[PDB]
Amino acid sequence: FEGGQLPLFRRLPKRGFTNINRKEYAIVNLDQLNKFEDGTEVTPALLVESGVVKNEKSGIKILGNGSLDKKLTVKAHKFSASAAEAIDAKGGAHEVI
Amino acid sequence: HIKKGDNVKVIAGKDKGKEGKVIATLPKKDRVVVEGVNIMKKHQKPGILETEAAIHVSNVQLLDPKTNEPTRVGYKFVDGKKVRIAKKSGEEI
Amino acid sequence: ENEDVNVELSARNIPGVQVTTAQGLNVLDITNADSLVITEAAAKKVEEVLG
Amino acid sequence: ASTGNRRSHALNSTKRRWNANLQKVRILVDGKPKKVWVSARALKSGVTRV
RNA sequence: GACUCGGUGAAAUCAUAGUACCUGUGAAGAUGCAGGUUACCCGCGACAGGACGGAAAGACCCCGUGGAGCUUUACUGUAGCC
RNA sequence: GACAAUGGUAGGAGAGCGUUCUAAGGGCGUUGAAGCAUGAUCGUAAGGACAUGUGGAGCGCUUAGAAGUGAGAAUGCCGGUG
RNA sequence: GAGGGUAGCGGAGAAAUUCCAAUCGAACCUGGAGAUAGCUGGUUCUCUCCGAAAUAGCUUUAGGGCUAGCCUCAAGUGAUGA
RNA sequence: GAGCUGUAAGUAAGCUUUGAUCCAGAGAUUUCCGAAUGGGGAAACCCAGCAUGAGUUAUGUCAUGUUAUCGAUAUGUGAAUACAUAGCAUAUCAGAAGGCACACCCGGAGAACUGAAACAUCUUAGUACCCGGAGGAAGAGAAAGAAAAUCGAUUCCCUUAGUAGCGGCGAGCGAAACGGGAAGAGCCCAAACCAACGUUGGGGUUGAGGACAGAGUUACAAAGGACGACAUUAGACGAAUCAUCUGGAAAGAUGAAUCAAAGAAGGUAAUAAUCCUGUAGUCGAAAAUGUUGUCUCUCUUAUCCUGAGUACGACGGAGCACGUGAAAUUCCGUCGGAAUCUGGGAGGACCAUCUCCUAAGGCUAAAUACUCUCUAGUGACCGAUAGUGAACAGUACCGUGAGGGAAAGGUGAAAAGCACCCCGGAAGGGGAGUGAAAUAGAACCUGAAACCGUGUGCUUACAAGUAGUCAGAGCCCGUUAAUGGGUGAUGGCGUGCCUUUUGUAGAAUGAACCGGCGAGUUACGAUUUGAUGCAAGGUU
Ligand SMILES: [K+]
Ligand SMILES: [K+]
Ligand SMILES: [K+]
Ligand SMILES: [K+]
Ligand SMILES: [K+]
Ligand SMILES: [Mg+2]
Ligand SMILES: [Mg+2]
Ligand SMILES: [Mg+2]
Ligand SMILES: [Mg+2]
Ligand SMILES: [Mg+2]
Ligand SMILES: [Mg+2]
Ligand SMILES: [Mg+2]
Ligand SMILES: [Mg+2]
Ligand SMILES: [Mg+2]
Ligand SMILES: [Mg+2]
Ligand SMILES: [Mg+2]
Ligand SMILES: [Mg+2]
Ligand SMILES: [Mg+2]
Ligand SMILES: [Mg+2]
Ligand SMILES: [Mg+2]
Ligand SMILES: [Mg+2]
Ligand SMILES: [Mg+2]
Ligand SMILES: [Mg+2]
Ligand SMILES: [Mg+2]
Ligand SMILES: [Mg+2]
Ligand SMILES: [Mg+2]
Ligand SMILES: [Mg+2]
Ligand SMILES: [Mg+2]
Ligand SMILES: [Mg+2]
Ligand SMILES: [Mg+2]
Ligand SMILES: [Mg+2]
Ligand SMILES: [Mg+2]
Ligand SMILES: [Mg+2]
Ligand SMILES: [Mg+2]
Ligand SMILES: [Mg+2]
Ligand SMILES: [Mg+2]
Ligand SMILES: [Mg+2]
Ligand SMILES: [Mg+2]
Ligand SMILES: [Mg+2]
Ligand SMILES: [Mg+2]
Ligand SMILES: [Mg+2]
Ligand SMILES: [Mg+2]
Ligand SMILES: [Mg+2]
Ligand SMILES: [Mg+2]
Ligand SMILES: [Mg+2]
Ligand SMILES: [Mg+2]
Ligand SMILES: [Mg+2]
Ligand SMILES: [Mg+2]
Repeated sequence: FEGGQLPLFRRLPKRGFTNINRKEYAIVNLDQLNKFEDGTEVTPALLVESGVVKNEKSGIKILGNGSLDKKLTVKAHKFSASAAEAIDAKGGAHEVI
Repeated sequence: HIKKGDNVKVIAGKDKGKEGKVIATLPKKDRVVVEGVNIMKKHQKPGILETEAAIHVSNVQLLDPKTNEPTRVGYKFVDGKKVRIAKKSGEEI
Repeated sequence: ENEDVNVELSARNIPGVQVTTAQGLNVLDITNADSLVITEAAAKKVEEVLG
Repeated sequence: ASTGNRRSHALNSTKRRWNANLQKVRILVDGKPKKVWVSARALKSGVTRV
């Protein structure tokens, strides 16, 4: 309340809408992928078990922050272009599942 | 456990160590009246009359028929009827 | 180690003595006591559970 | 009779009732004719007029 | 009635009070501050100038986006009538 | 040890006093507890002791915990008495 | 005079806002209920350090409020202050 | 298992070991009013009719039974009116009535102050109040569901989440599904079609099924028995301490012992594990209520149909978190009004496809809600202005009435409650006695302050004052022994406190005085800081 002056949240306009079908992913970066040893197959179940991912959300997306330094077979729902390129260029492989 | 006519010893009060016969009992007050114990010296308006006043029953104790020692009271069921037995010796009262 | 009824019944009337089990240990009881008398099995269980 | 609201253009509300369309009709109850109040919907959805 | 004596015996009020006047000062009208002036201690009958005396959180006046009764071609409704 | 600072309303910050209850520890008490009264006592303050008298059965201290925790004003409420 | 009747969004009124159980522009009792009160009053121990404002803007706003200004506490920066 | 005739004294008369008073179960009696019910009535009263029976020559009077209204059942009399019906009598039954803690629950009906800094939509709130109906719970409940990989009745708890959304898009209002838990349970009809007289039995109960071609009195059907066991409603047993000291009294102090499945707690002349009542433990029921078992006991082994004035629609409303909105879903009034497994409904307007389901019949325990009650217990809850309004009361008192509504606890361990003497009519005192103590003497523990008195060490009748403070002789005392205490001639300075104000000695506010009571609290969220634990993890 501003003593009768029009409040800020009445003088400003409403904006946008909420998407009812919005998808949000649990994100894993390459520096988090460093935790596993070479040759390991990474799955959402493995990620939740080892504790990297706490809540699965709409799926698991691999992102390209940090440096991987390991050779892994990463099975996830989504990969960023940089994450896929780094996984493939470190000797490993990735698959969208 | 204390009954009229019983021989008791006073174990607390001015008359501690005295012995005397139980004149009367008062179960609602948990008190007893003992001969020669707790004289009161009341002013009577028809002189000064000396009479015993009641004392709390827990201030007197039964005496053992064998060793004469003051004893607490237990119970047994001799011939069906409940009977009193001294805790000191084990003999009936 | 566990609920020992005869030990508990023997000890429960002495002033200042208190009897508990391994799982029953608590800070109030332990700190209030001046000494702990523990059986070997109870001590092993305490080590096992508190790690 | 049911109860609800009369609403104005400004949406002011006052309590009001909705009454059944009762019509006094000669009806055979228990095998003996009598004039009872029965709704028109009930009459269309065959009491039994005598 | 008041007044004196015998009997009985309230009340409103009340920050504590050993409670003067003048001219001044001051929230601009002072028992209580200044400078003077006057005044031995304690009652009783009287008078009403002051204690902005007592009494009732001013009725006047204004203010509150207070209340209530009343009016109408104020607004929105509505019993009822067509 | 030698320099500096320390008027204060609304208000911010800090440190403490005291009251009742609880826990643990350690104590006092019919050879007289609490309470009450008096005194020429002690601490920078809130406040703390001691002695005597009264009283006649409960009560301090330490640390921590918890609050119905401190009254002089509300034309406050009740009681007592002017 | 006796026995009765009319009841508060109502009665009654030879009409005065008149009467309805000692105050009627809408009786009394209980409840919603601790209505609401931007108003008045009140708000209880101590010491220590700092210490304002009575202005601007907007406000059915003008003895209210909000943001800024001015106070305080704590972290930072560091010459940017006088 | 010895006292007893309530509280409750006091005498009087009695009762009780041939078992009283008392306690528990079961019976008997149970005046009148009150729904109140034979009629009336200003409750606790008045007046009656029938039948039976005392009594009286007879009447008067008396005792028992019965007689309300609306209802059921079945016998008559029976209108206008032919028959009948309505109506009127009788006989039998006893179904309803009224009350509550009616707290919790379901339903009908339903505000306003208030918030929105005005106010009307909205909010307060489907709340208060009123009315009706019940139960130990009620309500809901066995998918025309949730959904989008599938689940599988209902309810409640956590979370989702102050999210999605609703909203003069203001103030505010505000889900659900998923997931995690408590609990867990499923069934009966209508209809197709058979056999007996449309009504009865069989048939059947669904997401495709049906027709056709061992279970139970807790729903699922309803009555008993036999016996057992357990529980409640009285009770019983139950270990162990003596001495001295101070004291009126010992449980306290000291010494030396003892018991403990008992060191809970009360009481006892001060503070007791061993004095008492008890406690740990153990035992106990003639009778009545309950719970629960085994045996018994019975019950049982797509031709057709599938809920019609329905679903649904229009209008007007309401309930859904959702204010008519793109508003699905549910309900009411008015009016219209389908289809029939090649069917019907839902998946948030609607269409199509797909997916799920199968309305218009009913029943159903448990997990949940509450406390006037009862039993057993608990408290960093009160301790007589507190705690219930009420420790001795819905009383006294106030009001026509609805209704409002207090004040008031404490002798002592034991009444030992003051024999007797003296003044006094008494009241009240002084002695003497009781008592540890009477300034513990009932108006009784302690006994503060205001306030009222008596005595007097210093001082005061020439003095102008917020009463003190600083200086200071004189006089009187002598301490928590301190460069002391009381008083005070005289001199200097000096207009109370609070509140509210630019500014108050203010002639602005408030307080007669004293005492008690009397105001930032708690819950759930947010944020920030300090502390602590762990750390790419932390935490339920
Ligand atoms: K500000
Ligand atoms: K209801
Ligand atoms: K307002
Ligand atoms: K049939
Ligand atoms: K509609
Ligand atoms: Mg004259
Ligand atoms: Mg006179
Ligand atoms: Mg001045
Ligand atoms: Mg002037
Ligand atoms: Mg003057
Ligand atoms: Mg002067
Ligand atoms: Mg005079
Ligand atoms: Mg005046
Ligand atoms: Mg005024
Ligand atoms: Mg200075
Ligand atoms: Mg200062
Ligand atoms: Mg502060
Ligand atoms: Mg502090
Ligand atoms: Mg303190
Ligand atoms: Mg307080
Ligand atoms: Mg006052
Ligand atoms: Mg008038
Ligand atoms: Mg006029
Ligand atoms: Mg008139
Ligand atoms: Mg009048
Ligand atoms: Mg309200
Ligand atoms: Mg109020
Ligand atoms: Mg300063
Ligand atoms: Mg009658
Ligand atoms: Mg009647
Ligand atoms: Mg009831
Ligand atoms: Mg408003
Ligand atoms: Mg014993
Ligand atoms: Mg539909
Ligand atoms: Mg169907
Ligand atoms: Mg008292
Ligand atoms: Mg009281
Ligand atoms: Mg005394
Ligand atoms: Mg006294
Ligand atoms: Mg002189
Ligand atoms: Mg002179
Ligand atoms: Mg002066
Ligand atoms: Mg002014
Ligand atoms: Mg004055
Ligand atoms: Mg004023
Ligand atoms: Mg005044
Ligand atoms: Mg006062
Ligand atoms: Mg606050």
